[PDB]
Amino acid sequence: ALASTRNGRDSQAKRLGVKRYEGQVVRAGNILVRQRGTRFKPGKNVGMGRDFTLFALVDGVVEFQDRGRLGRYVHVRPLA
Amino acid sequence: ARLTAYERRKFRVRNRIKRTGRLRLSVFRSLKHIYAQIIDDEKGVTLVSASSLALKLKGNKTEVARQVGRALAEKALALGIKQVAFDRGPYKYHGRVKALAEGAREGGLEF
Amino acid sequence: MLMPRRMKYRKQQRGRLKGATKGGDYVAFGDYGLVALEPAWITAQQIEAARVAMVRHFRRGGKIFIRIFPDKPYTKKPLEVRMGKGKGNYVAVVKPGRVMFEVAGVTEEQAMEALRIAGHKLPIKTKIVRRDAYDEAQ
Amino acid sequence: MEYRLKAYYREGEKPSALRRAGKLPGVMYNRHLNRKVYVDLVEFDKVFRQASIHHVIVLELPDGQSLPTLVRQVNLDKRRRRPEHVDFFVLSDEPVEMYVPLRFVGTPAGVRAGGVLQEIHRDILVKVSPRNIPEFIEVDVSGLEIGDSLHASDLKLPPGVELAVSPEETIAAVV
RNA sequence: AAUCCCCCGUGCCCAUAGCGGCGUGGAACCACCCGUUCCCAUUCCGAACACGGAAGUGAAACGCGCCAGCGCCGAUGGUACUGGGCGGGCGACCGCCUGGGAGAGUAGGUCGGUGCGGGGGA
RNA sequence: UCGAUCAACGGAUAAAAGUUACCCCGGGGAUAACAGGCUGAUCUCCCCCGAGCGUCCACAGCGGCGGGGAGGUUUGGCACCUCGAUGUCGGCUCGUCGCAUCCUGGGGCUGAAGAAGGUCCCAAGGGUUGGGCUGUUCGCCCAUUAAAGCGGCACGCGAGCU
RNA sequence: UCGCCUCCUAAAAGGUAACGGAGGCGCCCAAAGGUCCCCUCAGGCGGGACGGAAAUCCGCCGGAGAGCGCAAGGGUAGAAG
RNA sequence: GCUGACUGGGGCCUGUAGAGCACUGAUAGGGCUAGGGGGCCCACCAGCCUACCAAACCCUGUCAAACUCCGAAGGGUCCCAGGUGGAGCCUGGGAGUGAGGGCGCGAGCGAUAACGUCCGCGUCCGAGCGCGGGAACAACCGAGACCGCCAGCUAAGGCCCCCAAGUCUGGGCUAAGUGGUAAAGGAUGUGGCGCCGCGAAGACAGCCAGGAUGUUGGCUUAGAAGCAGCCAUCAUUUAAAGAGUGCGUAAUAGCUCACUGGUCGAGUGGCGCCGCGCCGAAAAUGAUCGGGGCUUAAGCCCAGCGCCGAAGCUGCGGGUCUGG
RNA sequence: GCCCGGAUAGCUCAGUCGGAGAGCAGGGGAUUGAAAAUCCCCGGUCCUUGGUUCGAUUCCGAGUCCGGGCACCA
Ligand SMILES: [Mg+2]
Ligand SMILES: [Mg+2]
Ligand SMILES: [Mg+2]
Ligand SMILES: [Mg+2]
Ligand SMILES: [Mg+2]
Ligand SMILES: [Mg+2]
Ligand SMILES: [Mg+2]
Ligand SMILES: [Mg+2]
Ligand SMILES: [Mg+2]
Ligand SMILES: [Mg+2]
Ligand SMILES: [Mg+2]
Ligand SMILES: [Mg+2]
Ligand SMILES: [Mg+2]
Ligand SMILES: [Mg+2]
Ligand SMILES: [Mg+2]
Ligand SMILES: [Mg+2]
Ligand SMILES: [Mg+2]
Ligand SMILES: [Mg+2]
Ligand SMILES: [Mg+2]
Ligand SMILES: [Mg+2]
Ligand SMILES: [Mg+2]
Ligand SMILES: [Mg+2]
Ligand SMILES: [Mg+2]
Ligand SMILES: [Mg+2]
Ligand SMILES: [Mg+2]
Ligand SMILES: [Mg+2]
Ligand SMILES: [Mg+2]
Ligand SMILES: [Mg+2]
Ligand SMILES: [Mg+2]
Ligand SMILES: [Mg+2]
Ligand SMILES: [Mg+2]
Ligand SMILES: [Mg+2]
Ligand SMILES: [Mg+2]
Ligand SMILES: [Mg+2]
Ligand SMILES: [Mg+2]
Ligand SMILES: [Mg+2]
Ligand SMILES: [Mg+2]
Ligand SMILES: [Mg+2]
Ligand SMILES: [Mg+2]
Ligand SMILES: [Mg+2]
Ligand SMILES: [Mg+2]
Ligand SMILES: [Mg+2]
Ligand SMILES: [Mg+2]
Ligand SMILES: [Mg+2]
Ligand SMILES: [Mg+2]
Ligand SMILES: [Mg+2]
Ligand SMILES: [Mg+2]
Ligand SMILES: [Mg+2]
Ligand SMILES: [Mg+2]
Ligand SMILES: [Mg+2]
Ligand SMILES: [Mg+2]
Ligand SMILES: [Mg+2]
Ligand SMILES: [Mg+2]
Ligand SMILES: [Mg+2]
Ligand SMILES: [Mg+2]
Ligand SMILES: [Mg+2]
Ligand SMILES: [Mg+2]
Ligand SMILES: [Mg+2]
Ligand SMILES: [Mg+2]
Ligand SMILES: [Mg+2]
Ligand SMILES: [Mg+2]
Ligand SMILES: [Mg+2]
Ligand SMILES: [Mg+2]
Ligand SMILES: [Mg+2]
Ligand SMILES: [Mg+2]
Ligand SMILES: [Mg+2]
Ligand SMILES: [Mg+2]
Ligand SMILES: [Mg+2]
Ligand SMILES: [Mg+2]
Ligand SMILES: [Mg+2]
Ligand SMILES: [Mg+2]
Ligand SMILES: [Mg+2]
Ligand SMILES: [Mg+2]
Ligand SMILES: [Mg+2]
Ligand SMILES: [Mg+2]
Ligand SMILES: [Mg+2]
Ligand SMILES: [Mg+2]
Ligand SMILES: [Mg+2]
Ligand SMILES: [Mg+2]
Ligand SMILES: [Mg+2]
Ligand SMILES: [Mg+2]
Ligand SMILES: [Mg+2]
Ligand SMILES: [Mg+2]
Ligand SMILES: [Mg+2]
Ligand SMILES: [Mg+2]
Ligand SMILES: [Mg+2]
Ligand SMILES: [Mg+2]
Ligand SMILES: [Mg+2]
Ligand SMILES: [Mg+2]
Ligand SMILES: [Mg+2]
Ligand SMILES: [Mg+2]
Ligand SMILES: [Mg+2]
Ligand SMILES: [Mg+2]
Ligand SMILES: [Mg+2]
Ligand SMILES: [Mg+2]
Ligand SMILES: [Mg+2]
Ligand SMILES: [Mg+2]
Ligand SMILES: [Mg+2]
Ligand SMILES: [Mg+2]
Ligand SMILES: [Mg+2]
Repeated sequence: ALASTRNGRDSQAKRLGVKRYEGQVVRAGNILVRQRGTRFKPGKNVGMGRDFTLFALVDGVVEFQDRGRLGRYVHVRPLA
Repeated sequence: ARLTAYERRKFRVRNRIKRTGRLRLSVFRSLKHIYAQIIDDEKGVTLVSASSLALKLKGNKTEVARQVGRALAEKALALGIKQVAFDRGPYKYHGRVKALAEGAREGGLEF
Repeated sequence: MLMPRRMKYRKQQRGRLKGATKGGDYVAFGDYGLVALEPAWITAQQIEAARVAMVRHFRRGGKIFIRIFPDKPYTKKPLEVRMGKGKGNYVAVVKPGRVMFEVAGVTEEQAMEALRIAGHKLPIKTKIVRRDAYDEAQ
Repeated sequence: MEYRLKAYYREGEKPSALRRAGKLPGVMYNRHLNRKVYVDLVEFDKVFRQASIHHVIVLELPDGQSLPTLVRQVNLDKRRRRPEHVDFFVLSDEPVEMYVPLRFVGTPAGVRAGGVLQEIHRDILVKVSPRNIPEFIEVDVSGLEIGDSLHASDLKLPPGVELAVSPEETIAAVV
């Protein structure tokens, strides 16, 4: 319809974003970023799940890297 | 026409290798010679070099290659190096490049 | 009347009149300008009311530039109370320092007297200006 | 015909203050130099009305030097439409881009009494060796007929120096 | 064996390395090249991929330079905005202190820099 | 592993619609209708600009398109006191106040000869009819008039009446 | 109108309301899945029988505006096509 | 049992304010050009001109919650320090609450309405209807009331009287009782700053003085012979009067100005800006800024100095709990 | 007063690509012995005013003479 209201929806907030930041200690399995596209690409010691979700592969600290036109990158640095 | 099929195929195969995170056994082959270079990324560094060019040998570019592969093994295995993954670059695994690879055992390997 | 064709959305949030500024302001097309002293949504029908005041003022002669435009849709409810937004029913959002209108190719007494009439048709205080070095080159 | 103003220097001295001081914050620069400077408003005003990024301005200031500047920017604050700051560009001998005013010469010059006059520029951007600066460009072209557009190099191009172009654009016309 | 220079790989910075123009290189690398018997090929084509070659050419590609027309980068100065503290206006909104401070634009920059390894000259 | 528009989609039962002016109880001013209040879109009245009509034209008299307000008499918006009750339209009775003046008084301009008008200004002292119709307010109409004014007071007034 | 997804509102973490502004889902695919190998678009201009704005073909330019089953968004050719 | 709020430094995250137009869209003026609106030469391909349509494209110029080439201040989180607080964490017992409201800021809905409504971040009332100020007044300013005192200092706000303390000191403003109020718009109010036109080659104001020639201008006409009117408004003679700006009108007589000389004798006319004021300005029981009353102020702006002023702070005594 | 409608030669009423109509009057002709009917031919400042456009009866905007729909109250 038009007037009465044809509007009125929305969907649940997806609570998307970075869940661990640079220089933050993590364990194998911790997920570091929740995201829609490949907005951050997985780096050293970092997996991607089917939903583009980035997790630590190893314990460590997390370092962020901006490779310019190659994207941004999340790695886990060991001494784990 | 930007960024040719050569350098796509190039990049495609390369990145896949680079993810597994072994040392890289990287193969250049020109019309004349065939070279092979074992690289550790993240230190951005070559470790064990082997050319037909520097081994000054010739005839049957394939049989030359099995040789520059045996050359690499013997050379490389001497530094402790055993496991690596085969770069194969923009080249079909075939012929000359297959031959250097199946010559790169007696050391090295799974290839 | 004055009005877009093709809107991407029919209705749009009111927003603030804040921070009088930003673009327009330097008298780019003509001899004298009418600059806006206060902020306001000026309506497609006040604009046309100024235009025609001026064109009527000189002999169908002279040349007129306008230079603000009503792309912001203005809704109003019927004398109902509360359910949905809407409806209808267009404005140009105008902050201080803007040149609307701006005549050219007419005499000083003409332009200045037309612009003064034009100004009476507007909901805000105005300023007539001439043109400057300051209006640069570009 | 030839214009000079005054100038001074600054390091601290909050501009808002200077601005209340009847003065006019600005900056002095070129490839070789960059320096904070202020002028007097009314003074600057009286000259700049004639000068107007069009004719060269010799400043002065202490040291006492006299510096041969073109004005490359003026910021008016938009509310009160009045200058809040000035870029003074100082010349040395290297070619420099700039806006030269234009003398439109003729009568309607074809469709006399009359076409429609239609000046599409008061200016042209042109690269000029500073030494010879063509303080206007007579554009006669009495050919000057209905619908036509002169582009660039059909301008007089007085002796010194070439266009900053584009060689194809619109200057005037009759319709 | 260091050091420099040229080439060939190959990383990194992620356009200050790009486009366009011009110029340059074949000894050596590299390429195009000669052929298609053989490995292997092409929804047709040895174009591509692949192999066995070495007569020719740097035309193409690549590499190295030099041009600022475009593209890219880009101050200082000034404003906008603003954390915090205060005013003013019926309102819309404005202003002051203190601390942070763009974007556009102007000046200018730029025809890349560099690590590892090889081959060749020092 | 299947049977769910259990879609009112955390899904009362396996199984379910209406009406009450014949109504009742517990509650609420947490919430509607009246009045007030806030508001003033709407409404009434000013004012700015002044296209244009007015033979010409100082707007004698008009006033486009737009603009800024005043008032709080309309219709509303809101839902703030009142639902352990603030009785509702109209009439009658009795008024009182405001002035944006209907008449009378005094004025200016007139496209004011006179007389009679038009418009605007001052002015709230007093006045401001009787009837037909309808519950009407309003309005129409008859006959008069100096005139037959518009509003407020809980749409003034039901412990005053109807 | 009622559950679910996308965007805005939402004030540069997450979250955030109104009978605020706008759209979609209740499926689909044995290939539209896994892997290995290859390939790279849309558009514009020029050329070519039936071919026309568009069928196919050839040439140059074209860093992604195409494609990714369907809404939007994020993403993506160094592939997810 | 030192980890807390808050704070310092360092990293990472972000896409808002602002701004921009590269995308998505919208959009003013001009240019050059596909298709054509078709004027028509066709009626064969043609085919030119466009002051209409018009893609793309260039120039100038803008707009956007669902646009972004950009992008702050802030914010979030981690690490390292400070931080002993009616701080923090862990387990368990008892709850109450799940109607909020005002204000400030940012938004949406509303009408750039509401003591409107819906979120966000803060605050206060709620529960501080206890105190001081604001005339009076939950939530604005001041400030967190354990008890006592016929002691002090302050806050906000005040110091002519009601009413505690300046009829304080200096400088300027306003003449409306503005203050003690409401806009567009207006205006030789008034005070300051500025720029420009003319002026002792004597301007502005008055006054003395010229008040055209052909001519009725051609037009139109009983006649307009400027003034009942549509205009060729042109030649001249001058220091020098428009075939005439107005009264006039039996068209003419008679009259005035424009524009000139001259008289006299120092300013004159124009514009812009800031301060205060003025109009605009009409409601209903009796008026009023809280009242009296205030005019070199008892009003407003600037600088200063003192004082007055709470349950805040202090001084003196005391209570209770917690620590030591 | 309040929002929506339509004027067209002489009367009836088409006329959304923006660059004036057929009817039915009236005159004329053909037809007929003459007519009727039927077929041929003959003329709006297109309701005023402002606007867009080079150009508007044909697009915009009111305002008007005149048609539809609207709200006092409990
Ligand atoms: Mg969401
Ligand atoms: Mg502006
Ligand atoms: Mg701009
Ligand atoms: Mg409005
Ligand atoms: Mg209701
Ligand atoms: Mg105005
Ligand atoms: Mg870049
Ligand atoms: Mg060679
Ligand atoms: Mg040779
Ligand atoms: Mg070459
Ligand atoms: Mg920049
Ligand atoms: Mg800066
Ligand atoms: Mg602030
Ligand atoms: Mg404030
Ligand atoms: Mg910058
Ligand atoms: Mg370059
Ligand atoms: Mg390198
Ligand atoms: Mg070497
Ligand atoms: Mg349910
Ligand atoms: Mg439910
Ligand atoms: Mg749920
Ligand atoms: Mg059940
Ligand atoms: Mg019954
Ligand atoms: Mg009974
Ligand atoms: Mg019963
Ligand atoms: Mg009951
Ligand atoms: Mg009612
Ligand atoms: Mg009542
Ligand atoms: Mg009510
Ligand atoms: Mg009451
Ligand atoms: Mg009102
Ligand atoms: Mg009001
Ligand atoms: Mg009024
Ligand atoms: Mg009411
Ligand atoms: Mg209530
Ligand atoms: Mg409520
Ligand atoms: Mg009740
Ligand atoms: Mg009671
Ligand atoms: Mg009672
Ligand atoms: Mg009166
Ligand atoms: Mg009277
Ligand atoms: Mg009288
Ligand atoms: Mg009389
Ligand atoms: Mg009278
Ligand atoms: Mg009276
Ligand atoms: Mg009375
Ligand atoms: Mg009877
Ligand atoms: Mg009635
Ligand atoms: Mg009566
Ligand atoms: Mg009464
Ligand atoms: Mg009522
Ligand atoms: Mg009553
Ligand atoms: Mg009773
Ligand atoms: Mg988005
Ligand atoms: Mg957020
Ligand atoms: Mg936020
Ligand atoms: Mg739906
Ligand atoms: Mg497959
Ligand atoms: Mg392509
Ligand atoms: Mg193509
Ligand atoms: Mg083609
Ligand atoms: Mg895409
Ligand atoms: Mg999609
Ligand atoms: Mg998308
Ligand atoms: Mg500690
Ligand atoms: Mg931090
Ligand atoms: Mg913005
Ligand atoms: Mg854009
Ligand atoms: Mg935005
Ligand atoms: Mg930048
Ligand atoms: Mg600590
Ligand atoms: Mg606690
Ligand atoms: Mg507990
Ligand atoms: Mg609740
Ligand atoms: Mg709430
Ligand atoms: Mg409320
Ligand atoms: Mg409010
Ligand atoms: Mg609150
Ligand atoms: Mg309570
Ligand atoms: Mg409290
Ligand atoms: Mg009380
Ligand atoms: Mg109090
Ligand atoms: Mg009090
Ligand atoms: Mg008190
Ligand atoms: Mg209190
Ligand atoms: Mg206490
Ligand atoms: Mg004091
Ligand atoms: Mg007092
Ligand atoms: Mg006293
Ligand atoms: Mg005194
Ligand atoms: Mg008073
Ligand atoms: Mg008063
Ligand atoms: Mg004094
Ligand atoms: Mg003081
Ligand atoms: Mg004291
Ligand atoms: Mg004690
Ligand atoms: Mg205690
Ligand atoms: Mg016959
Ligand atoms: Mg006959
Ligand atoms: Mg009634």
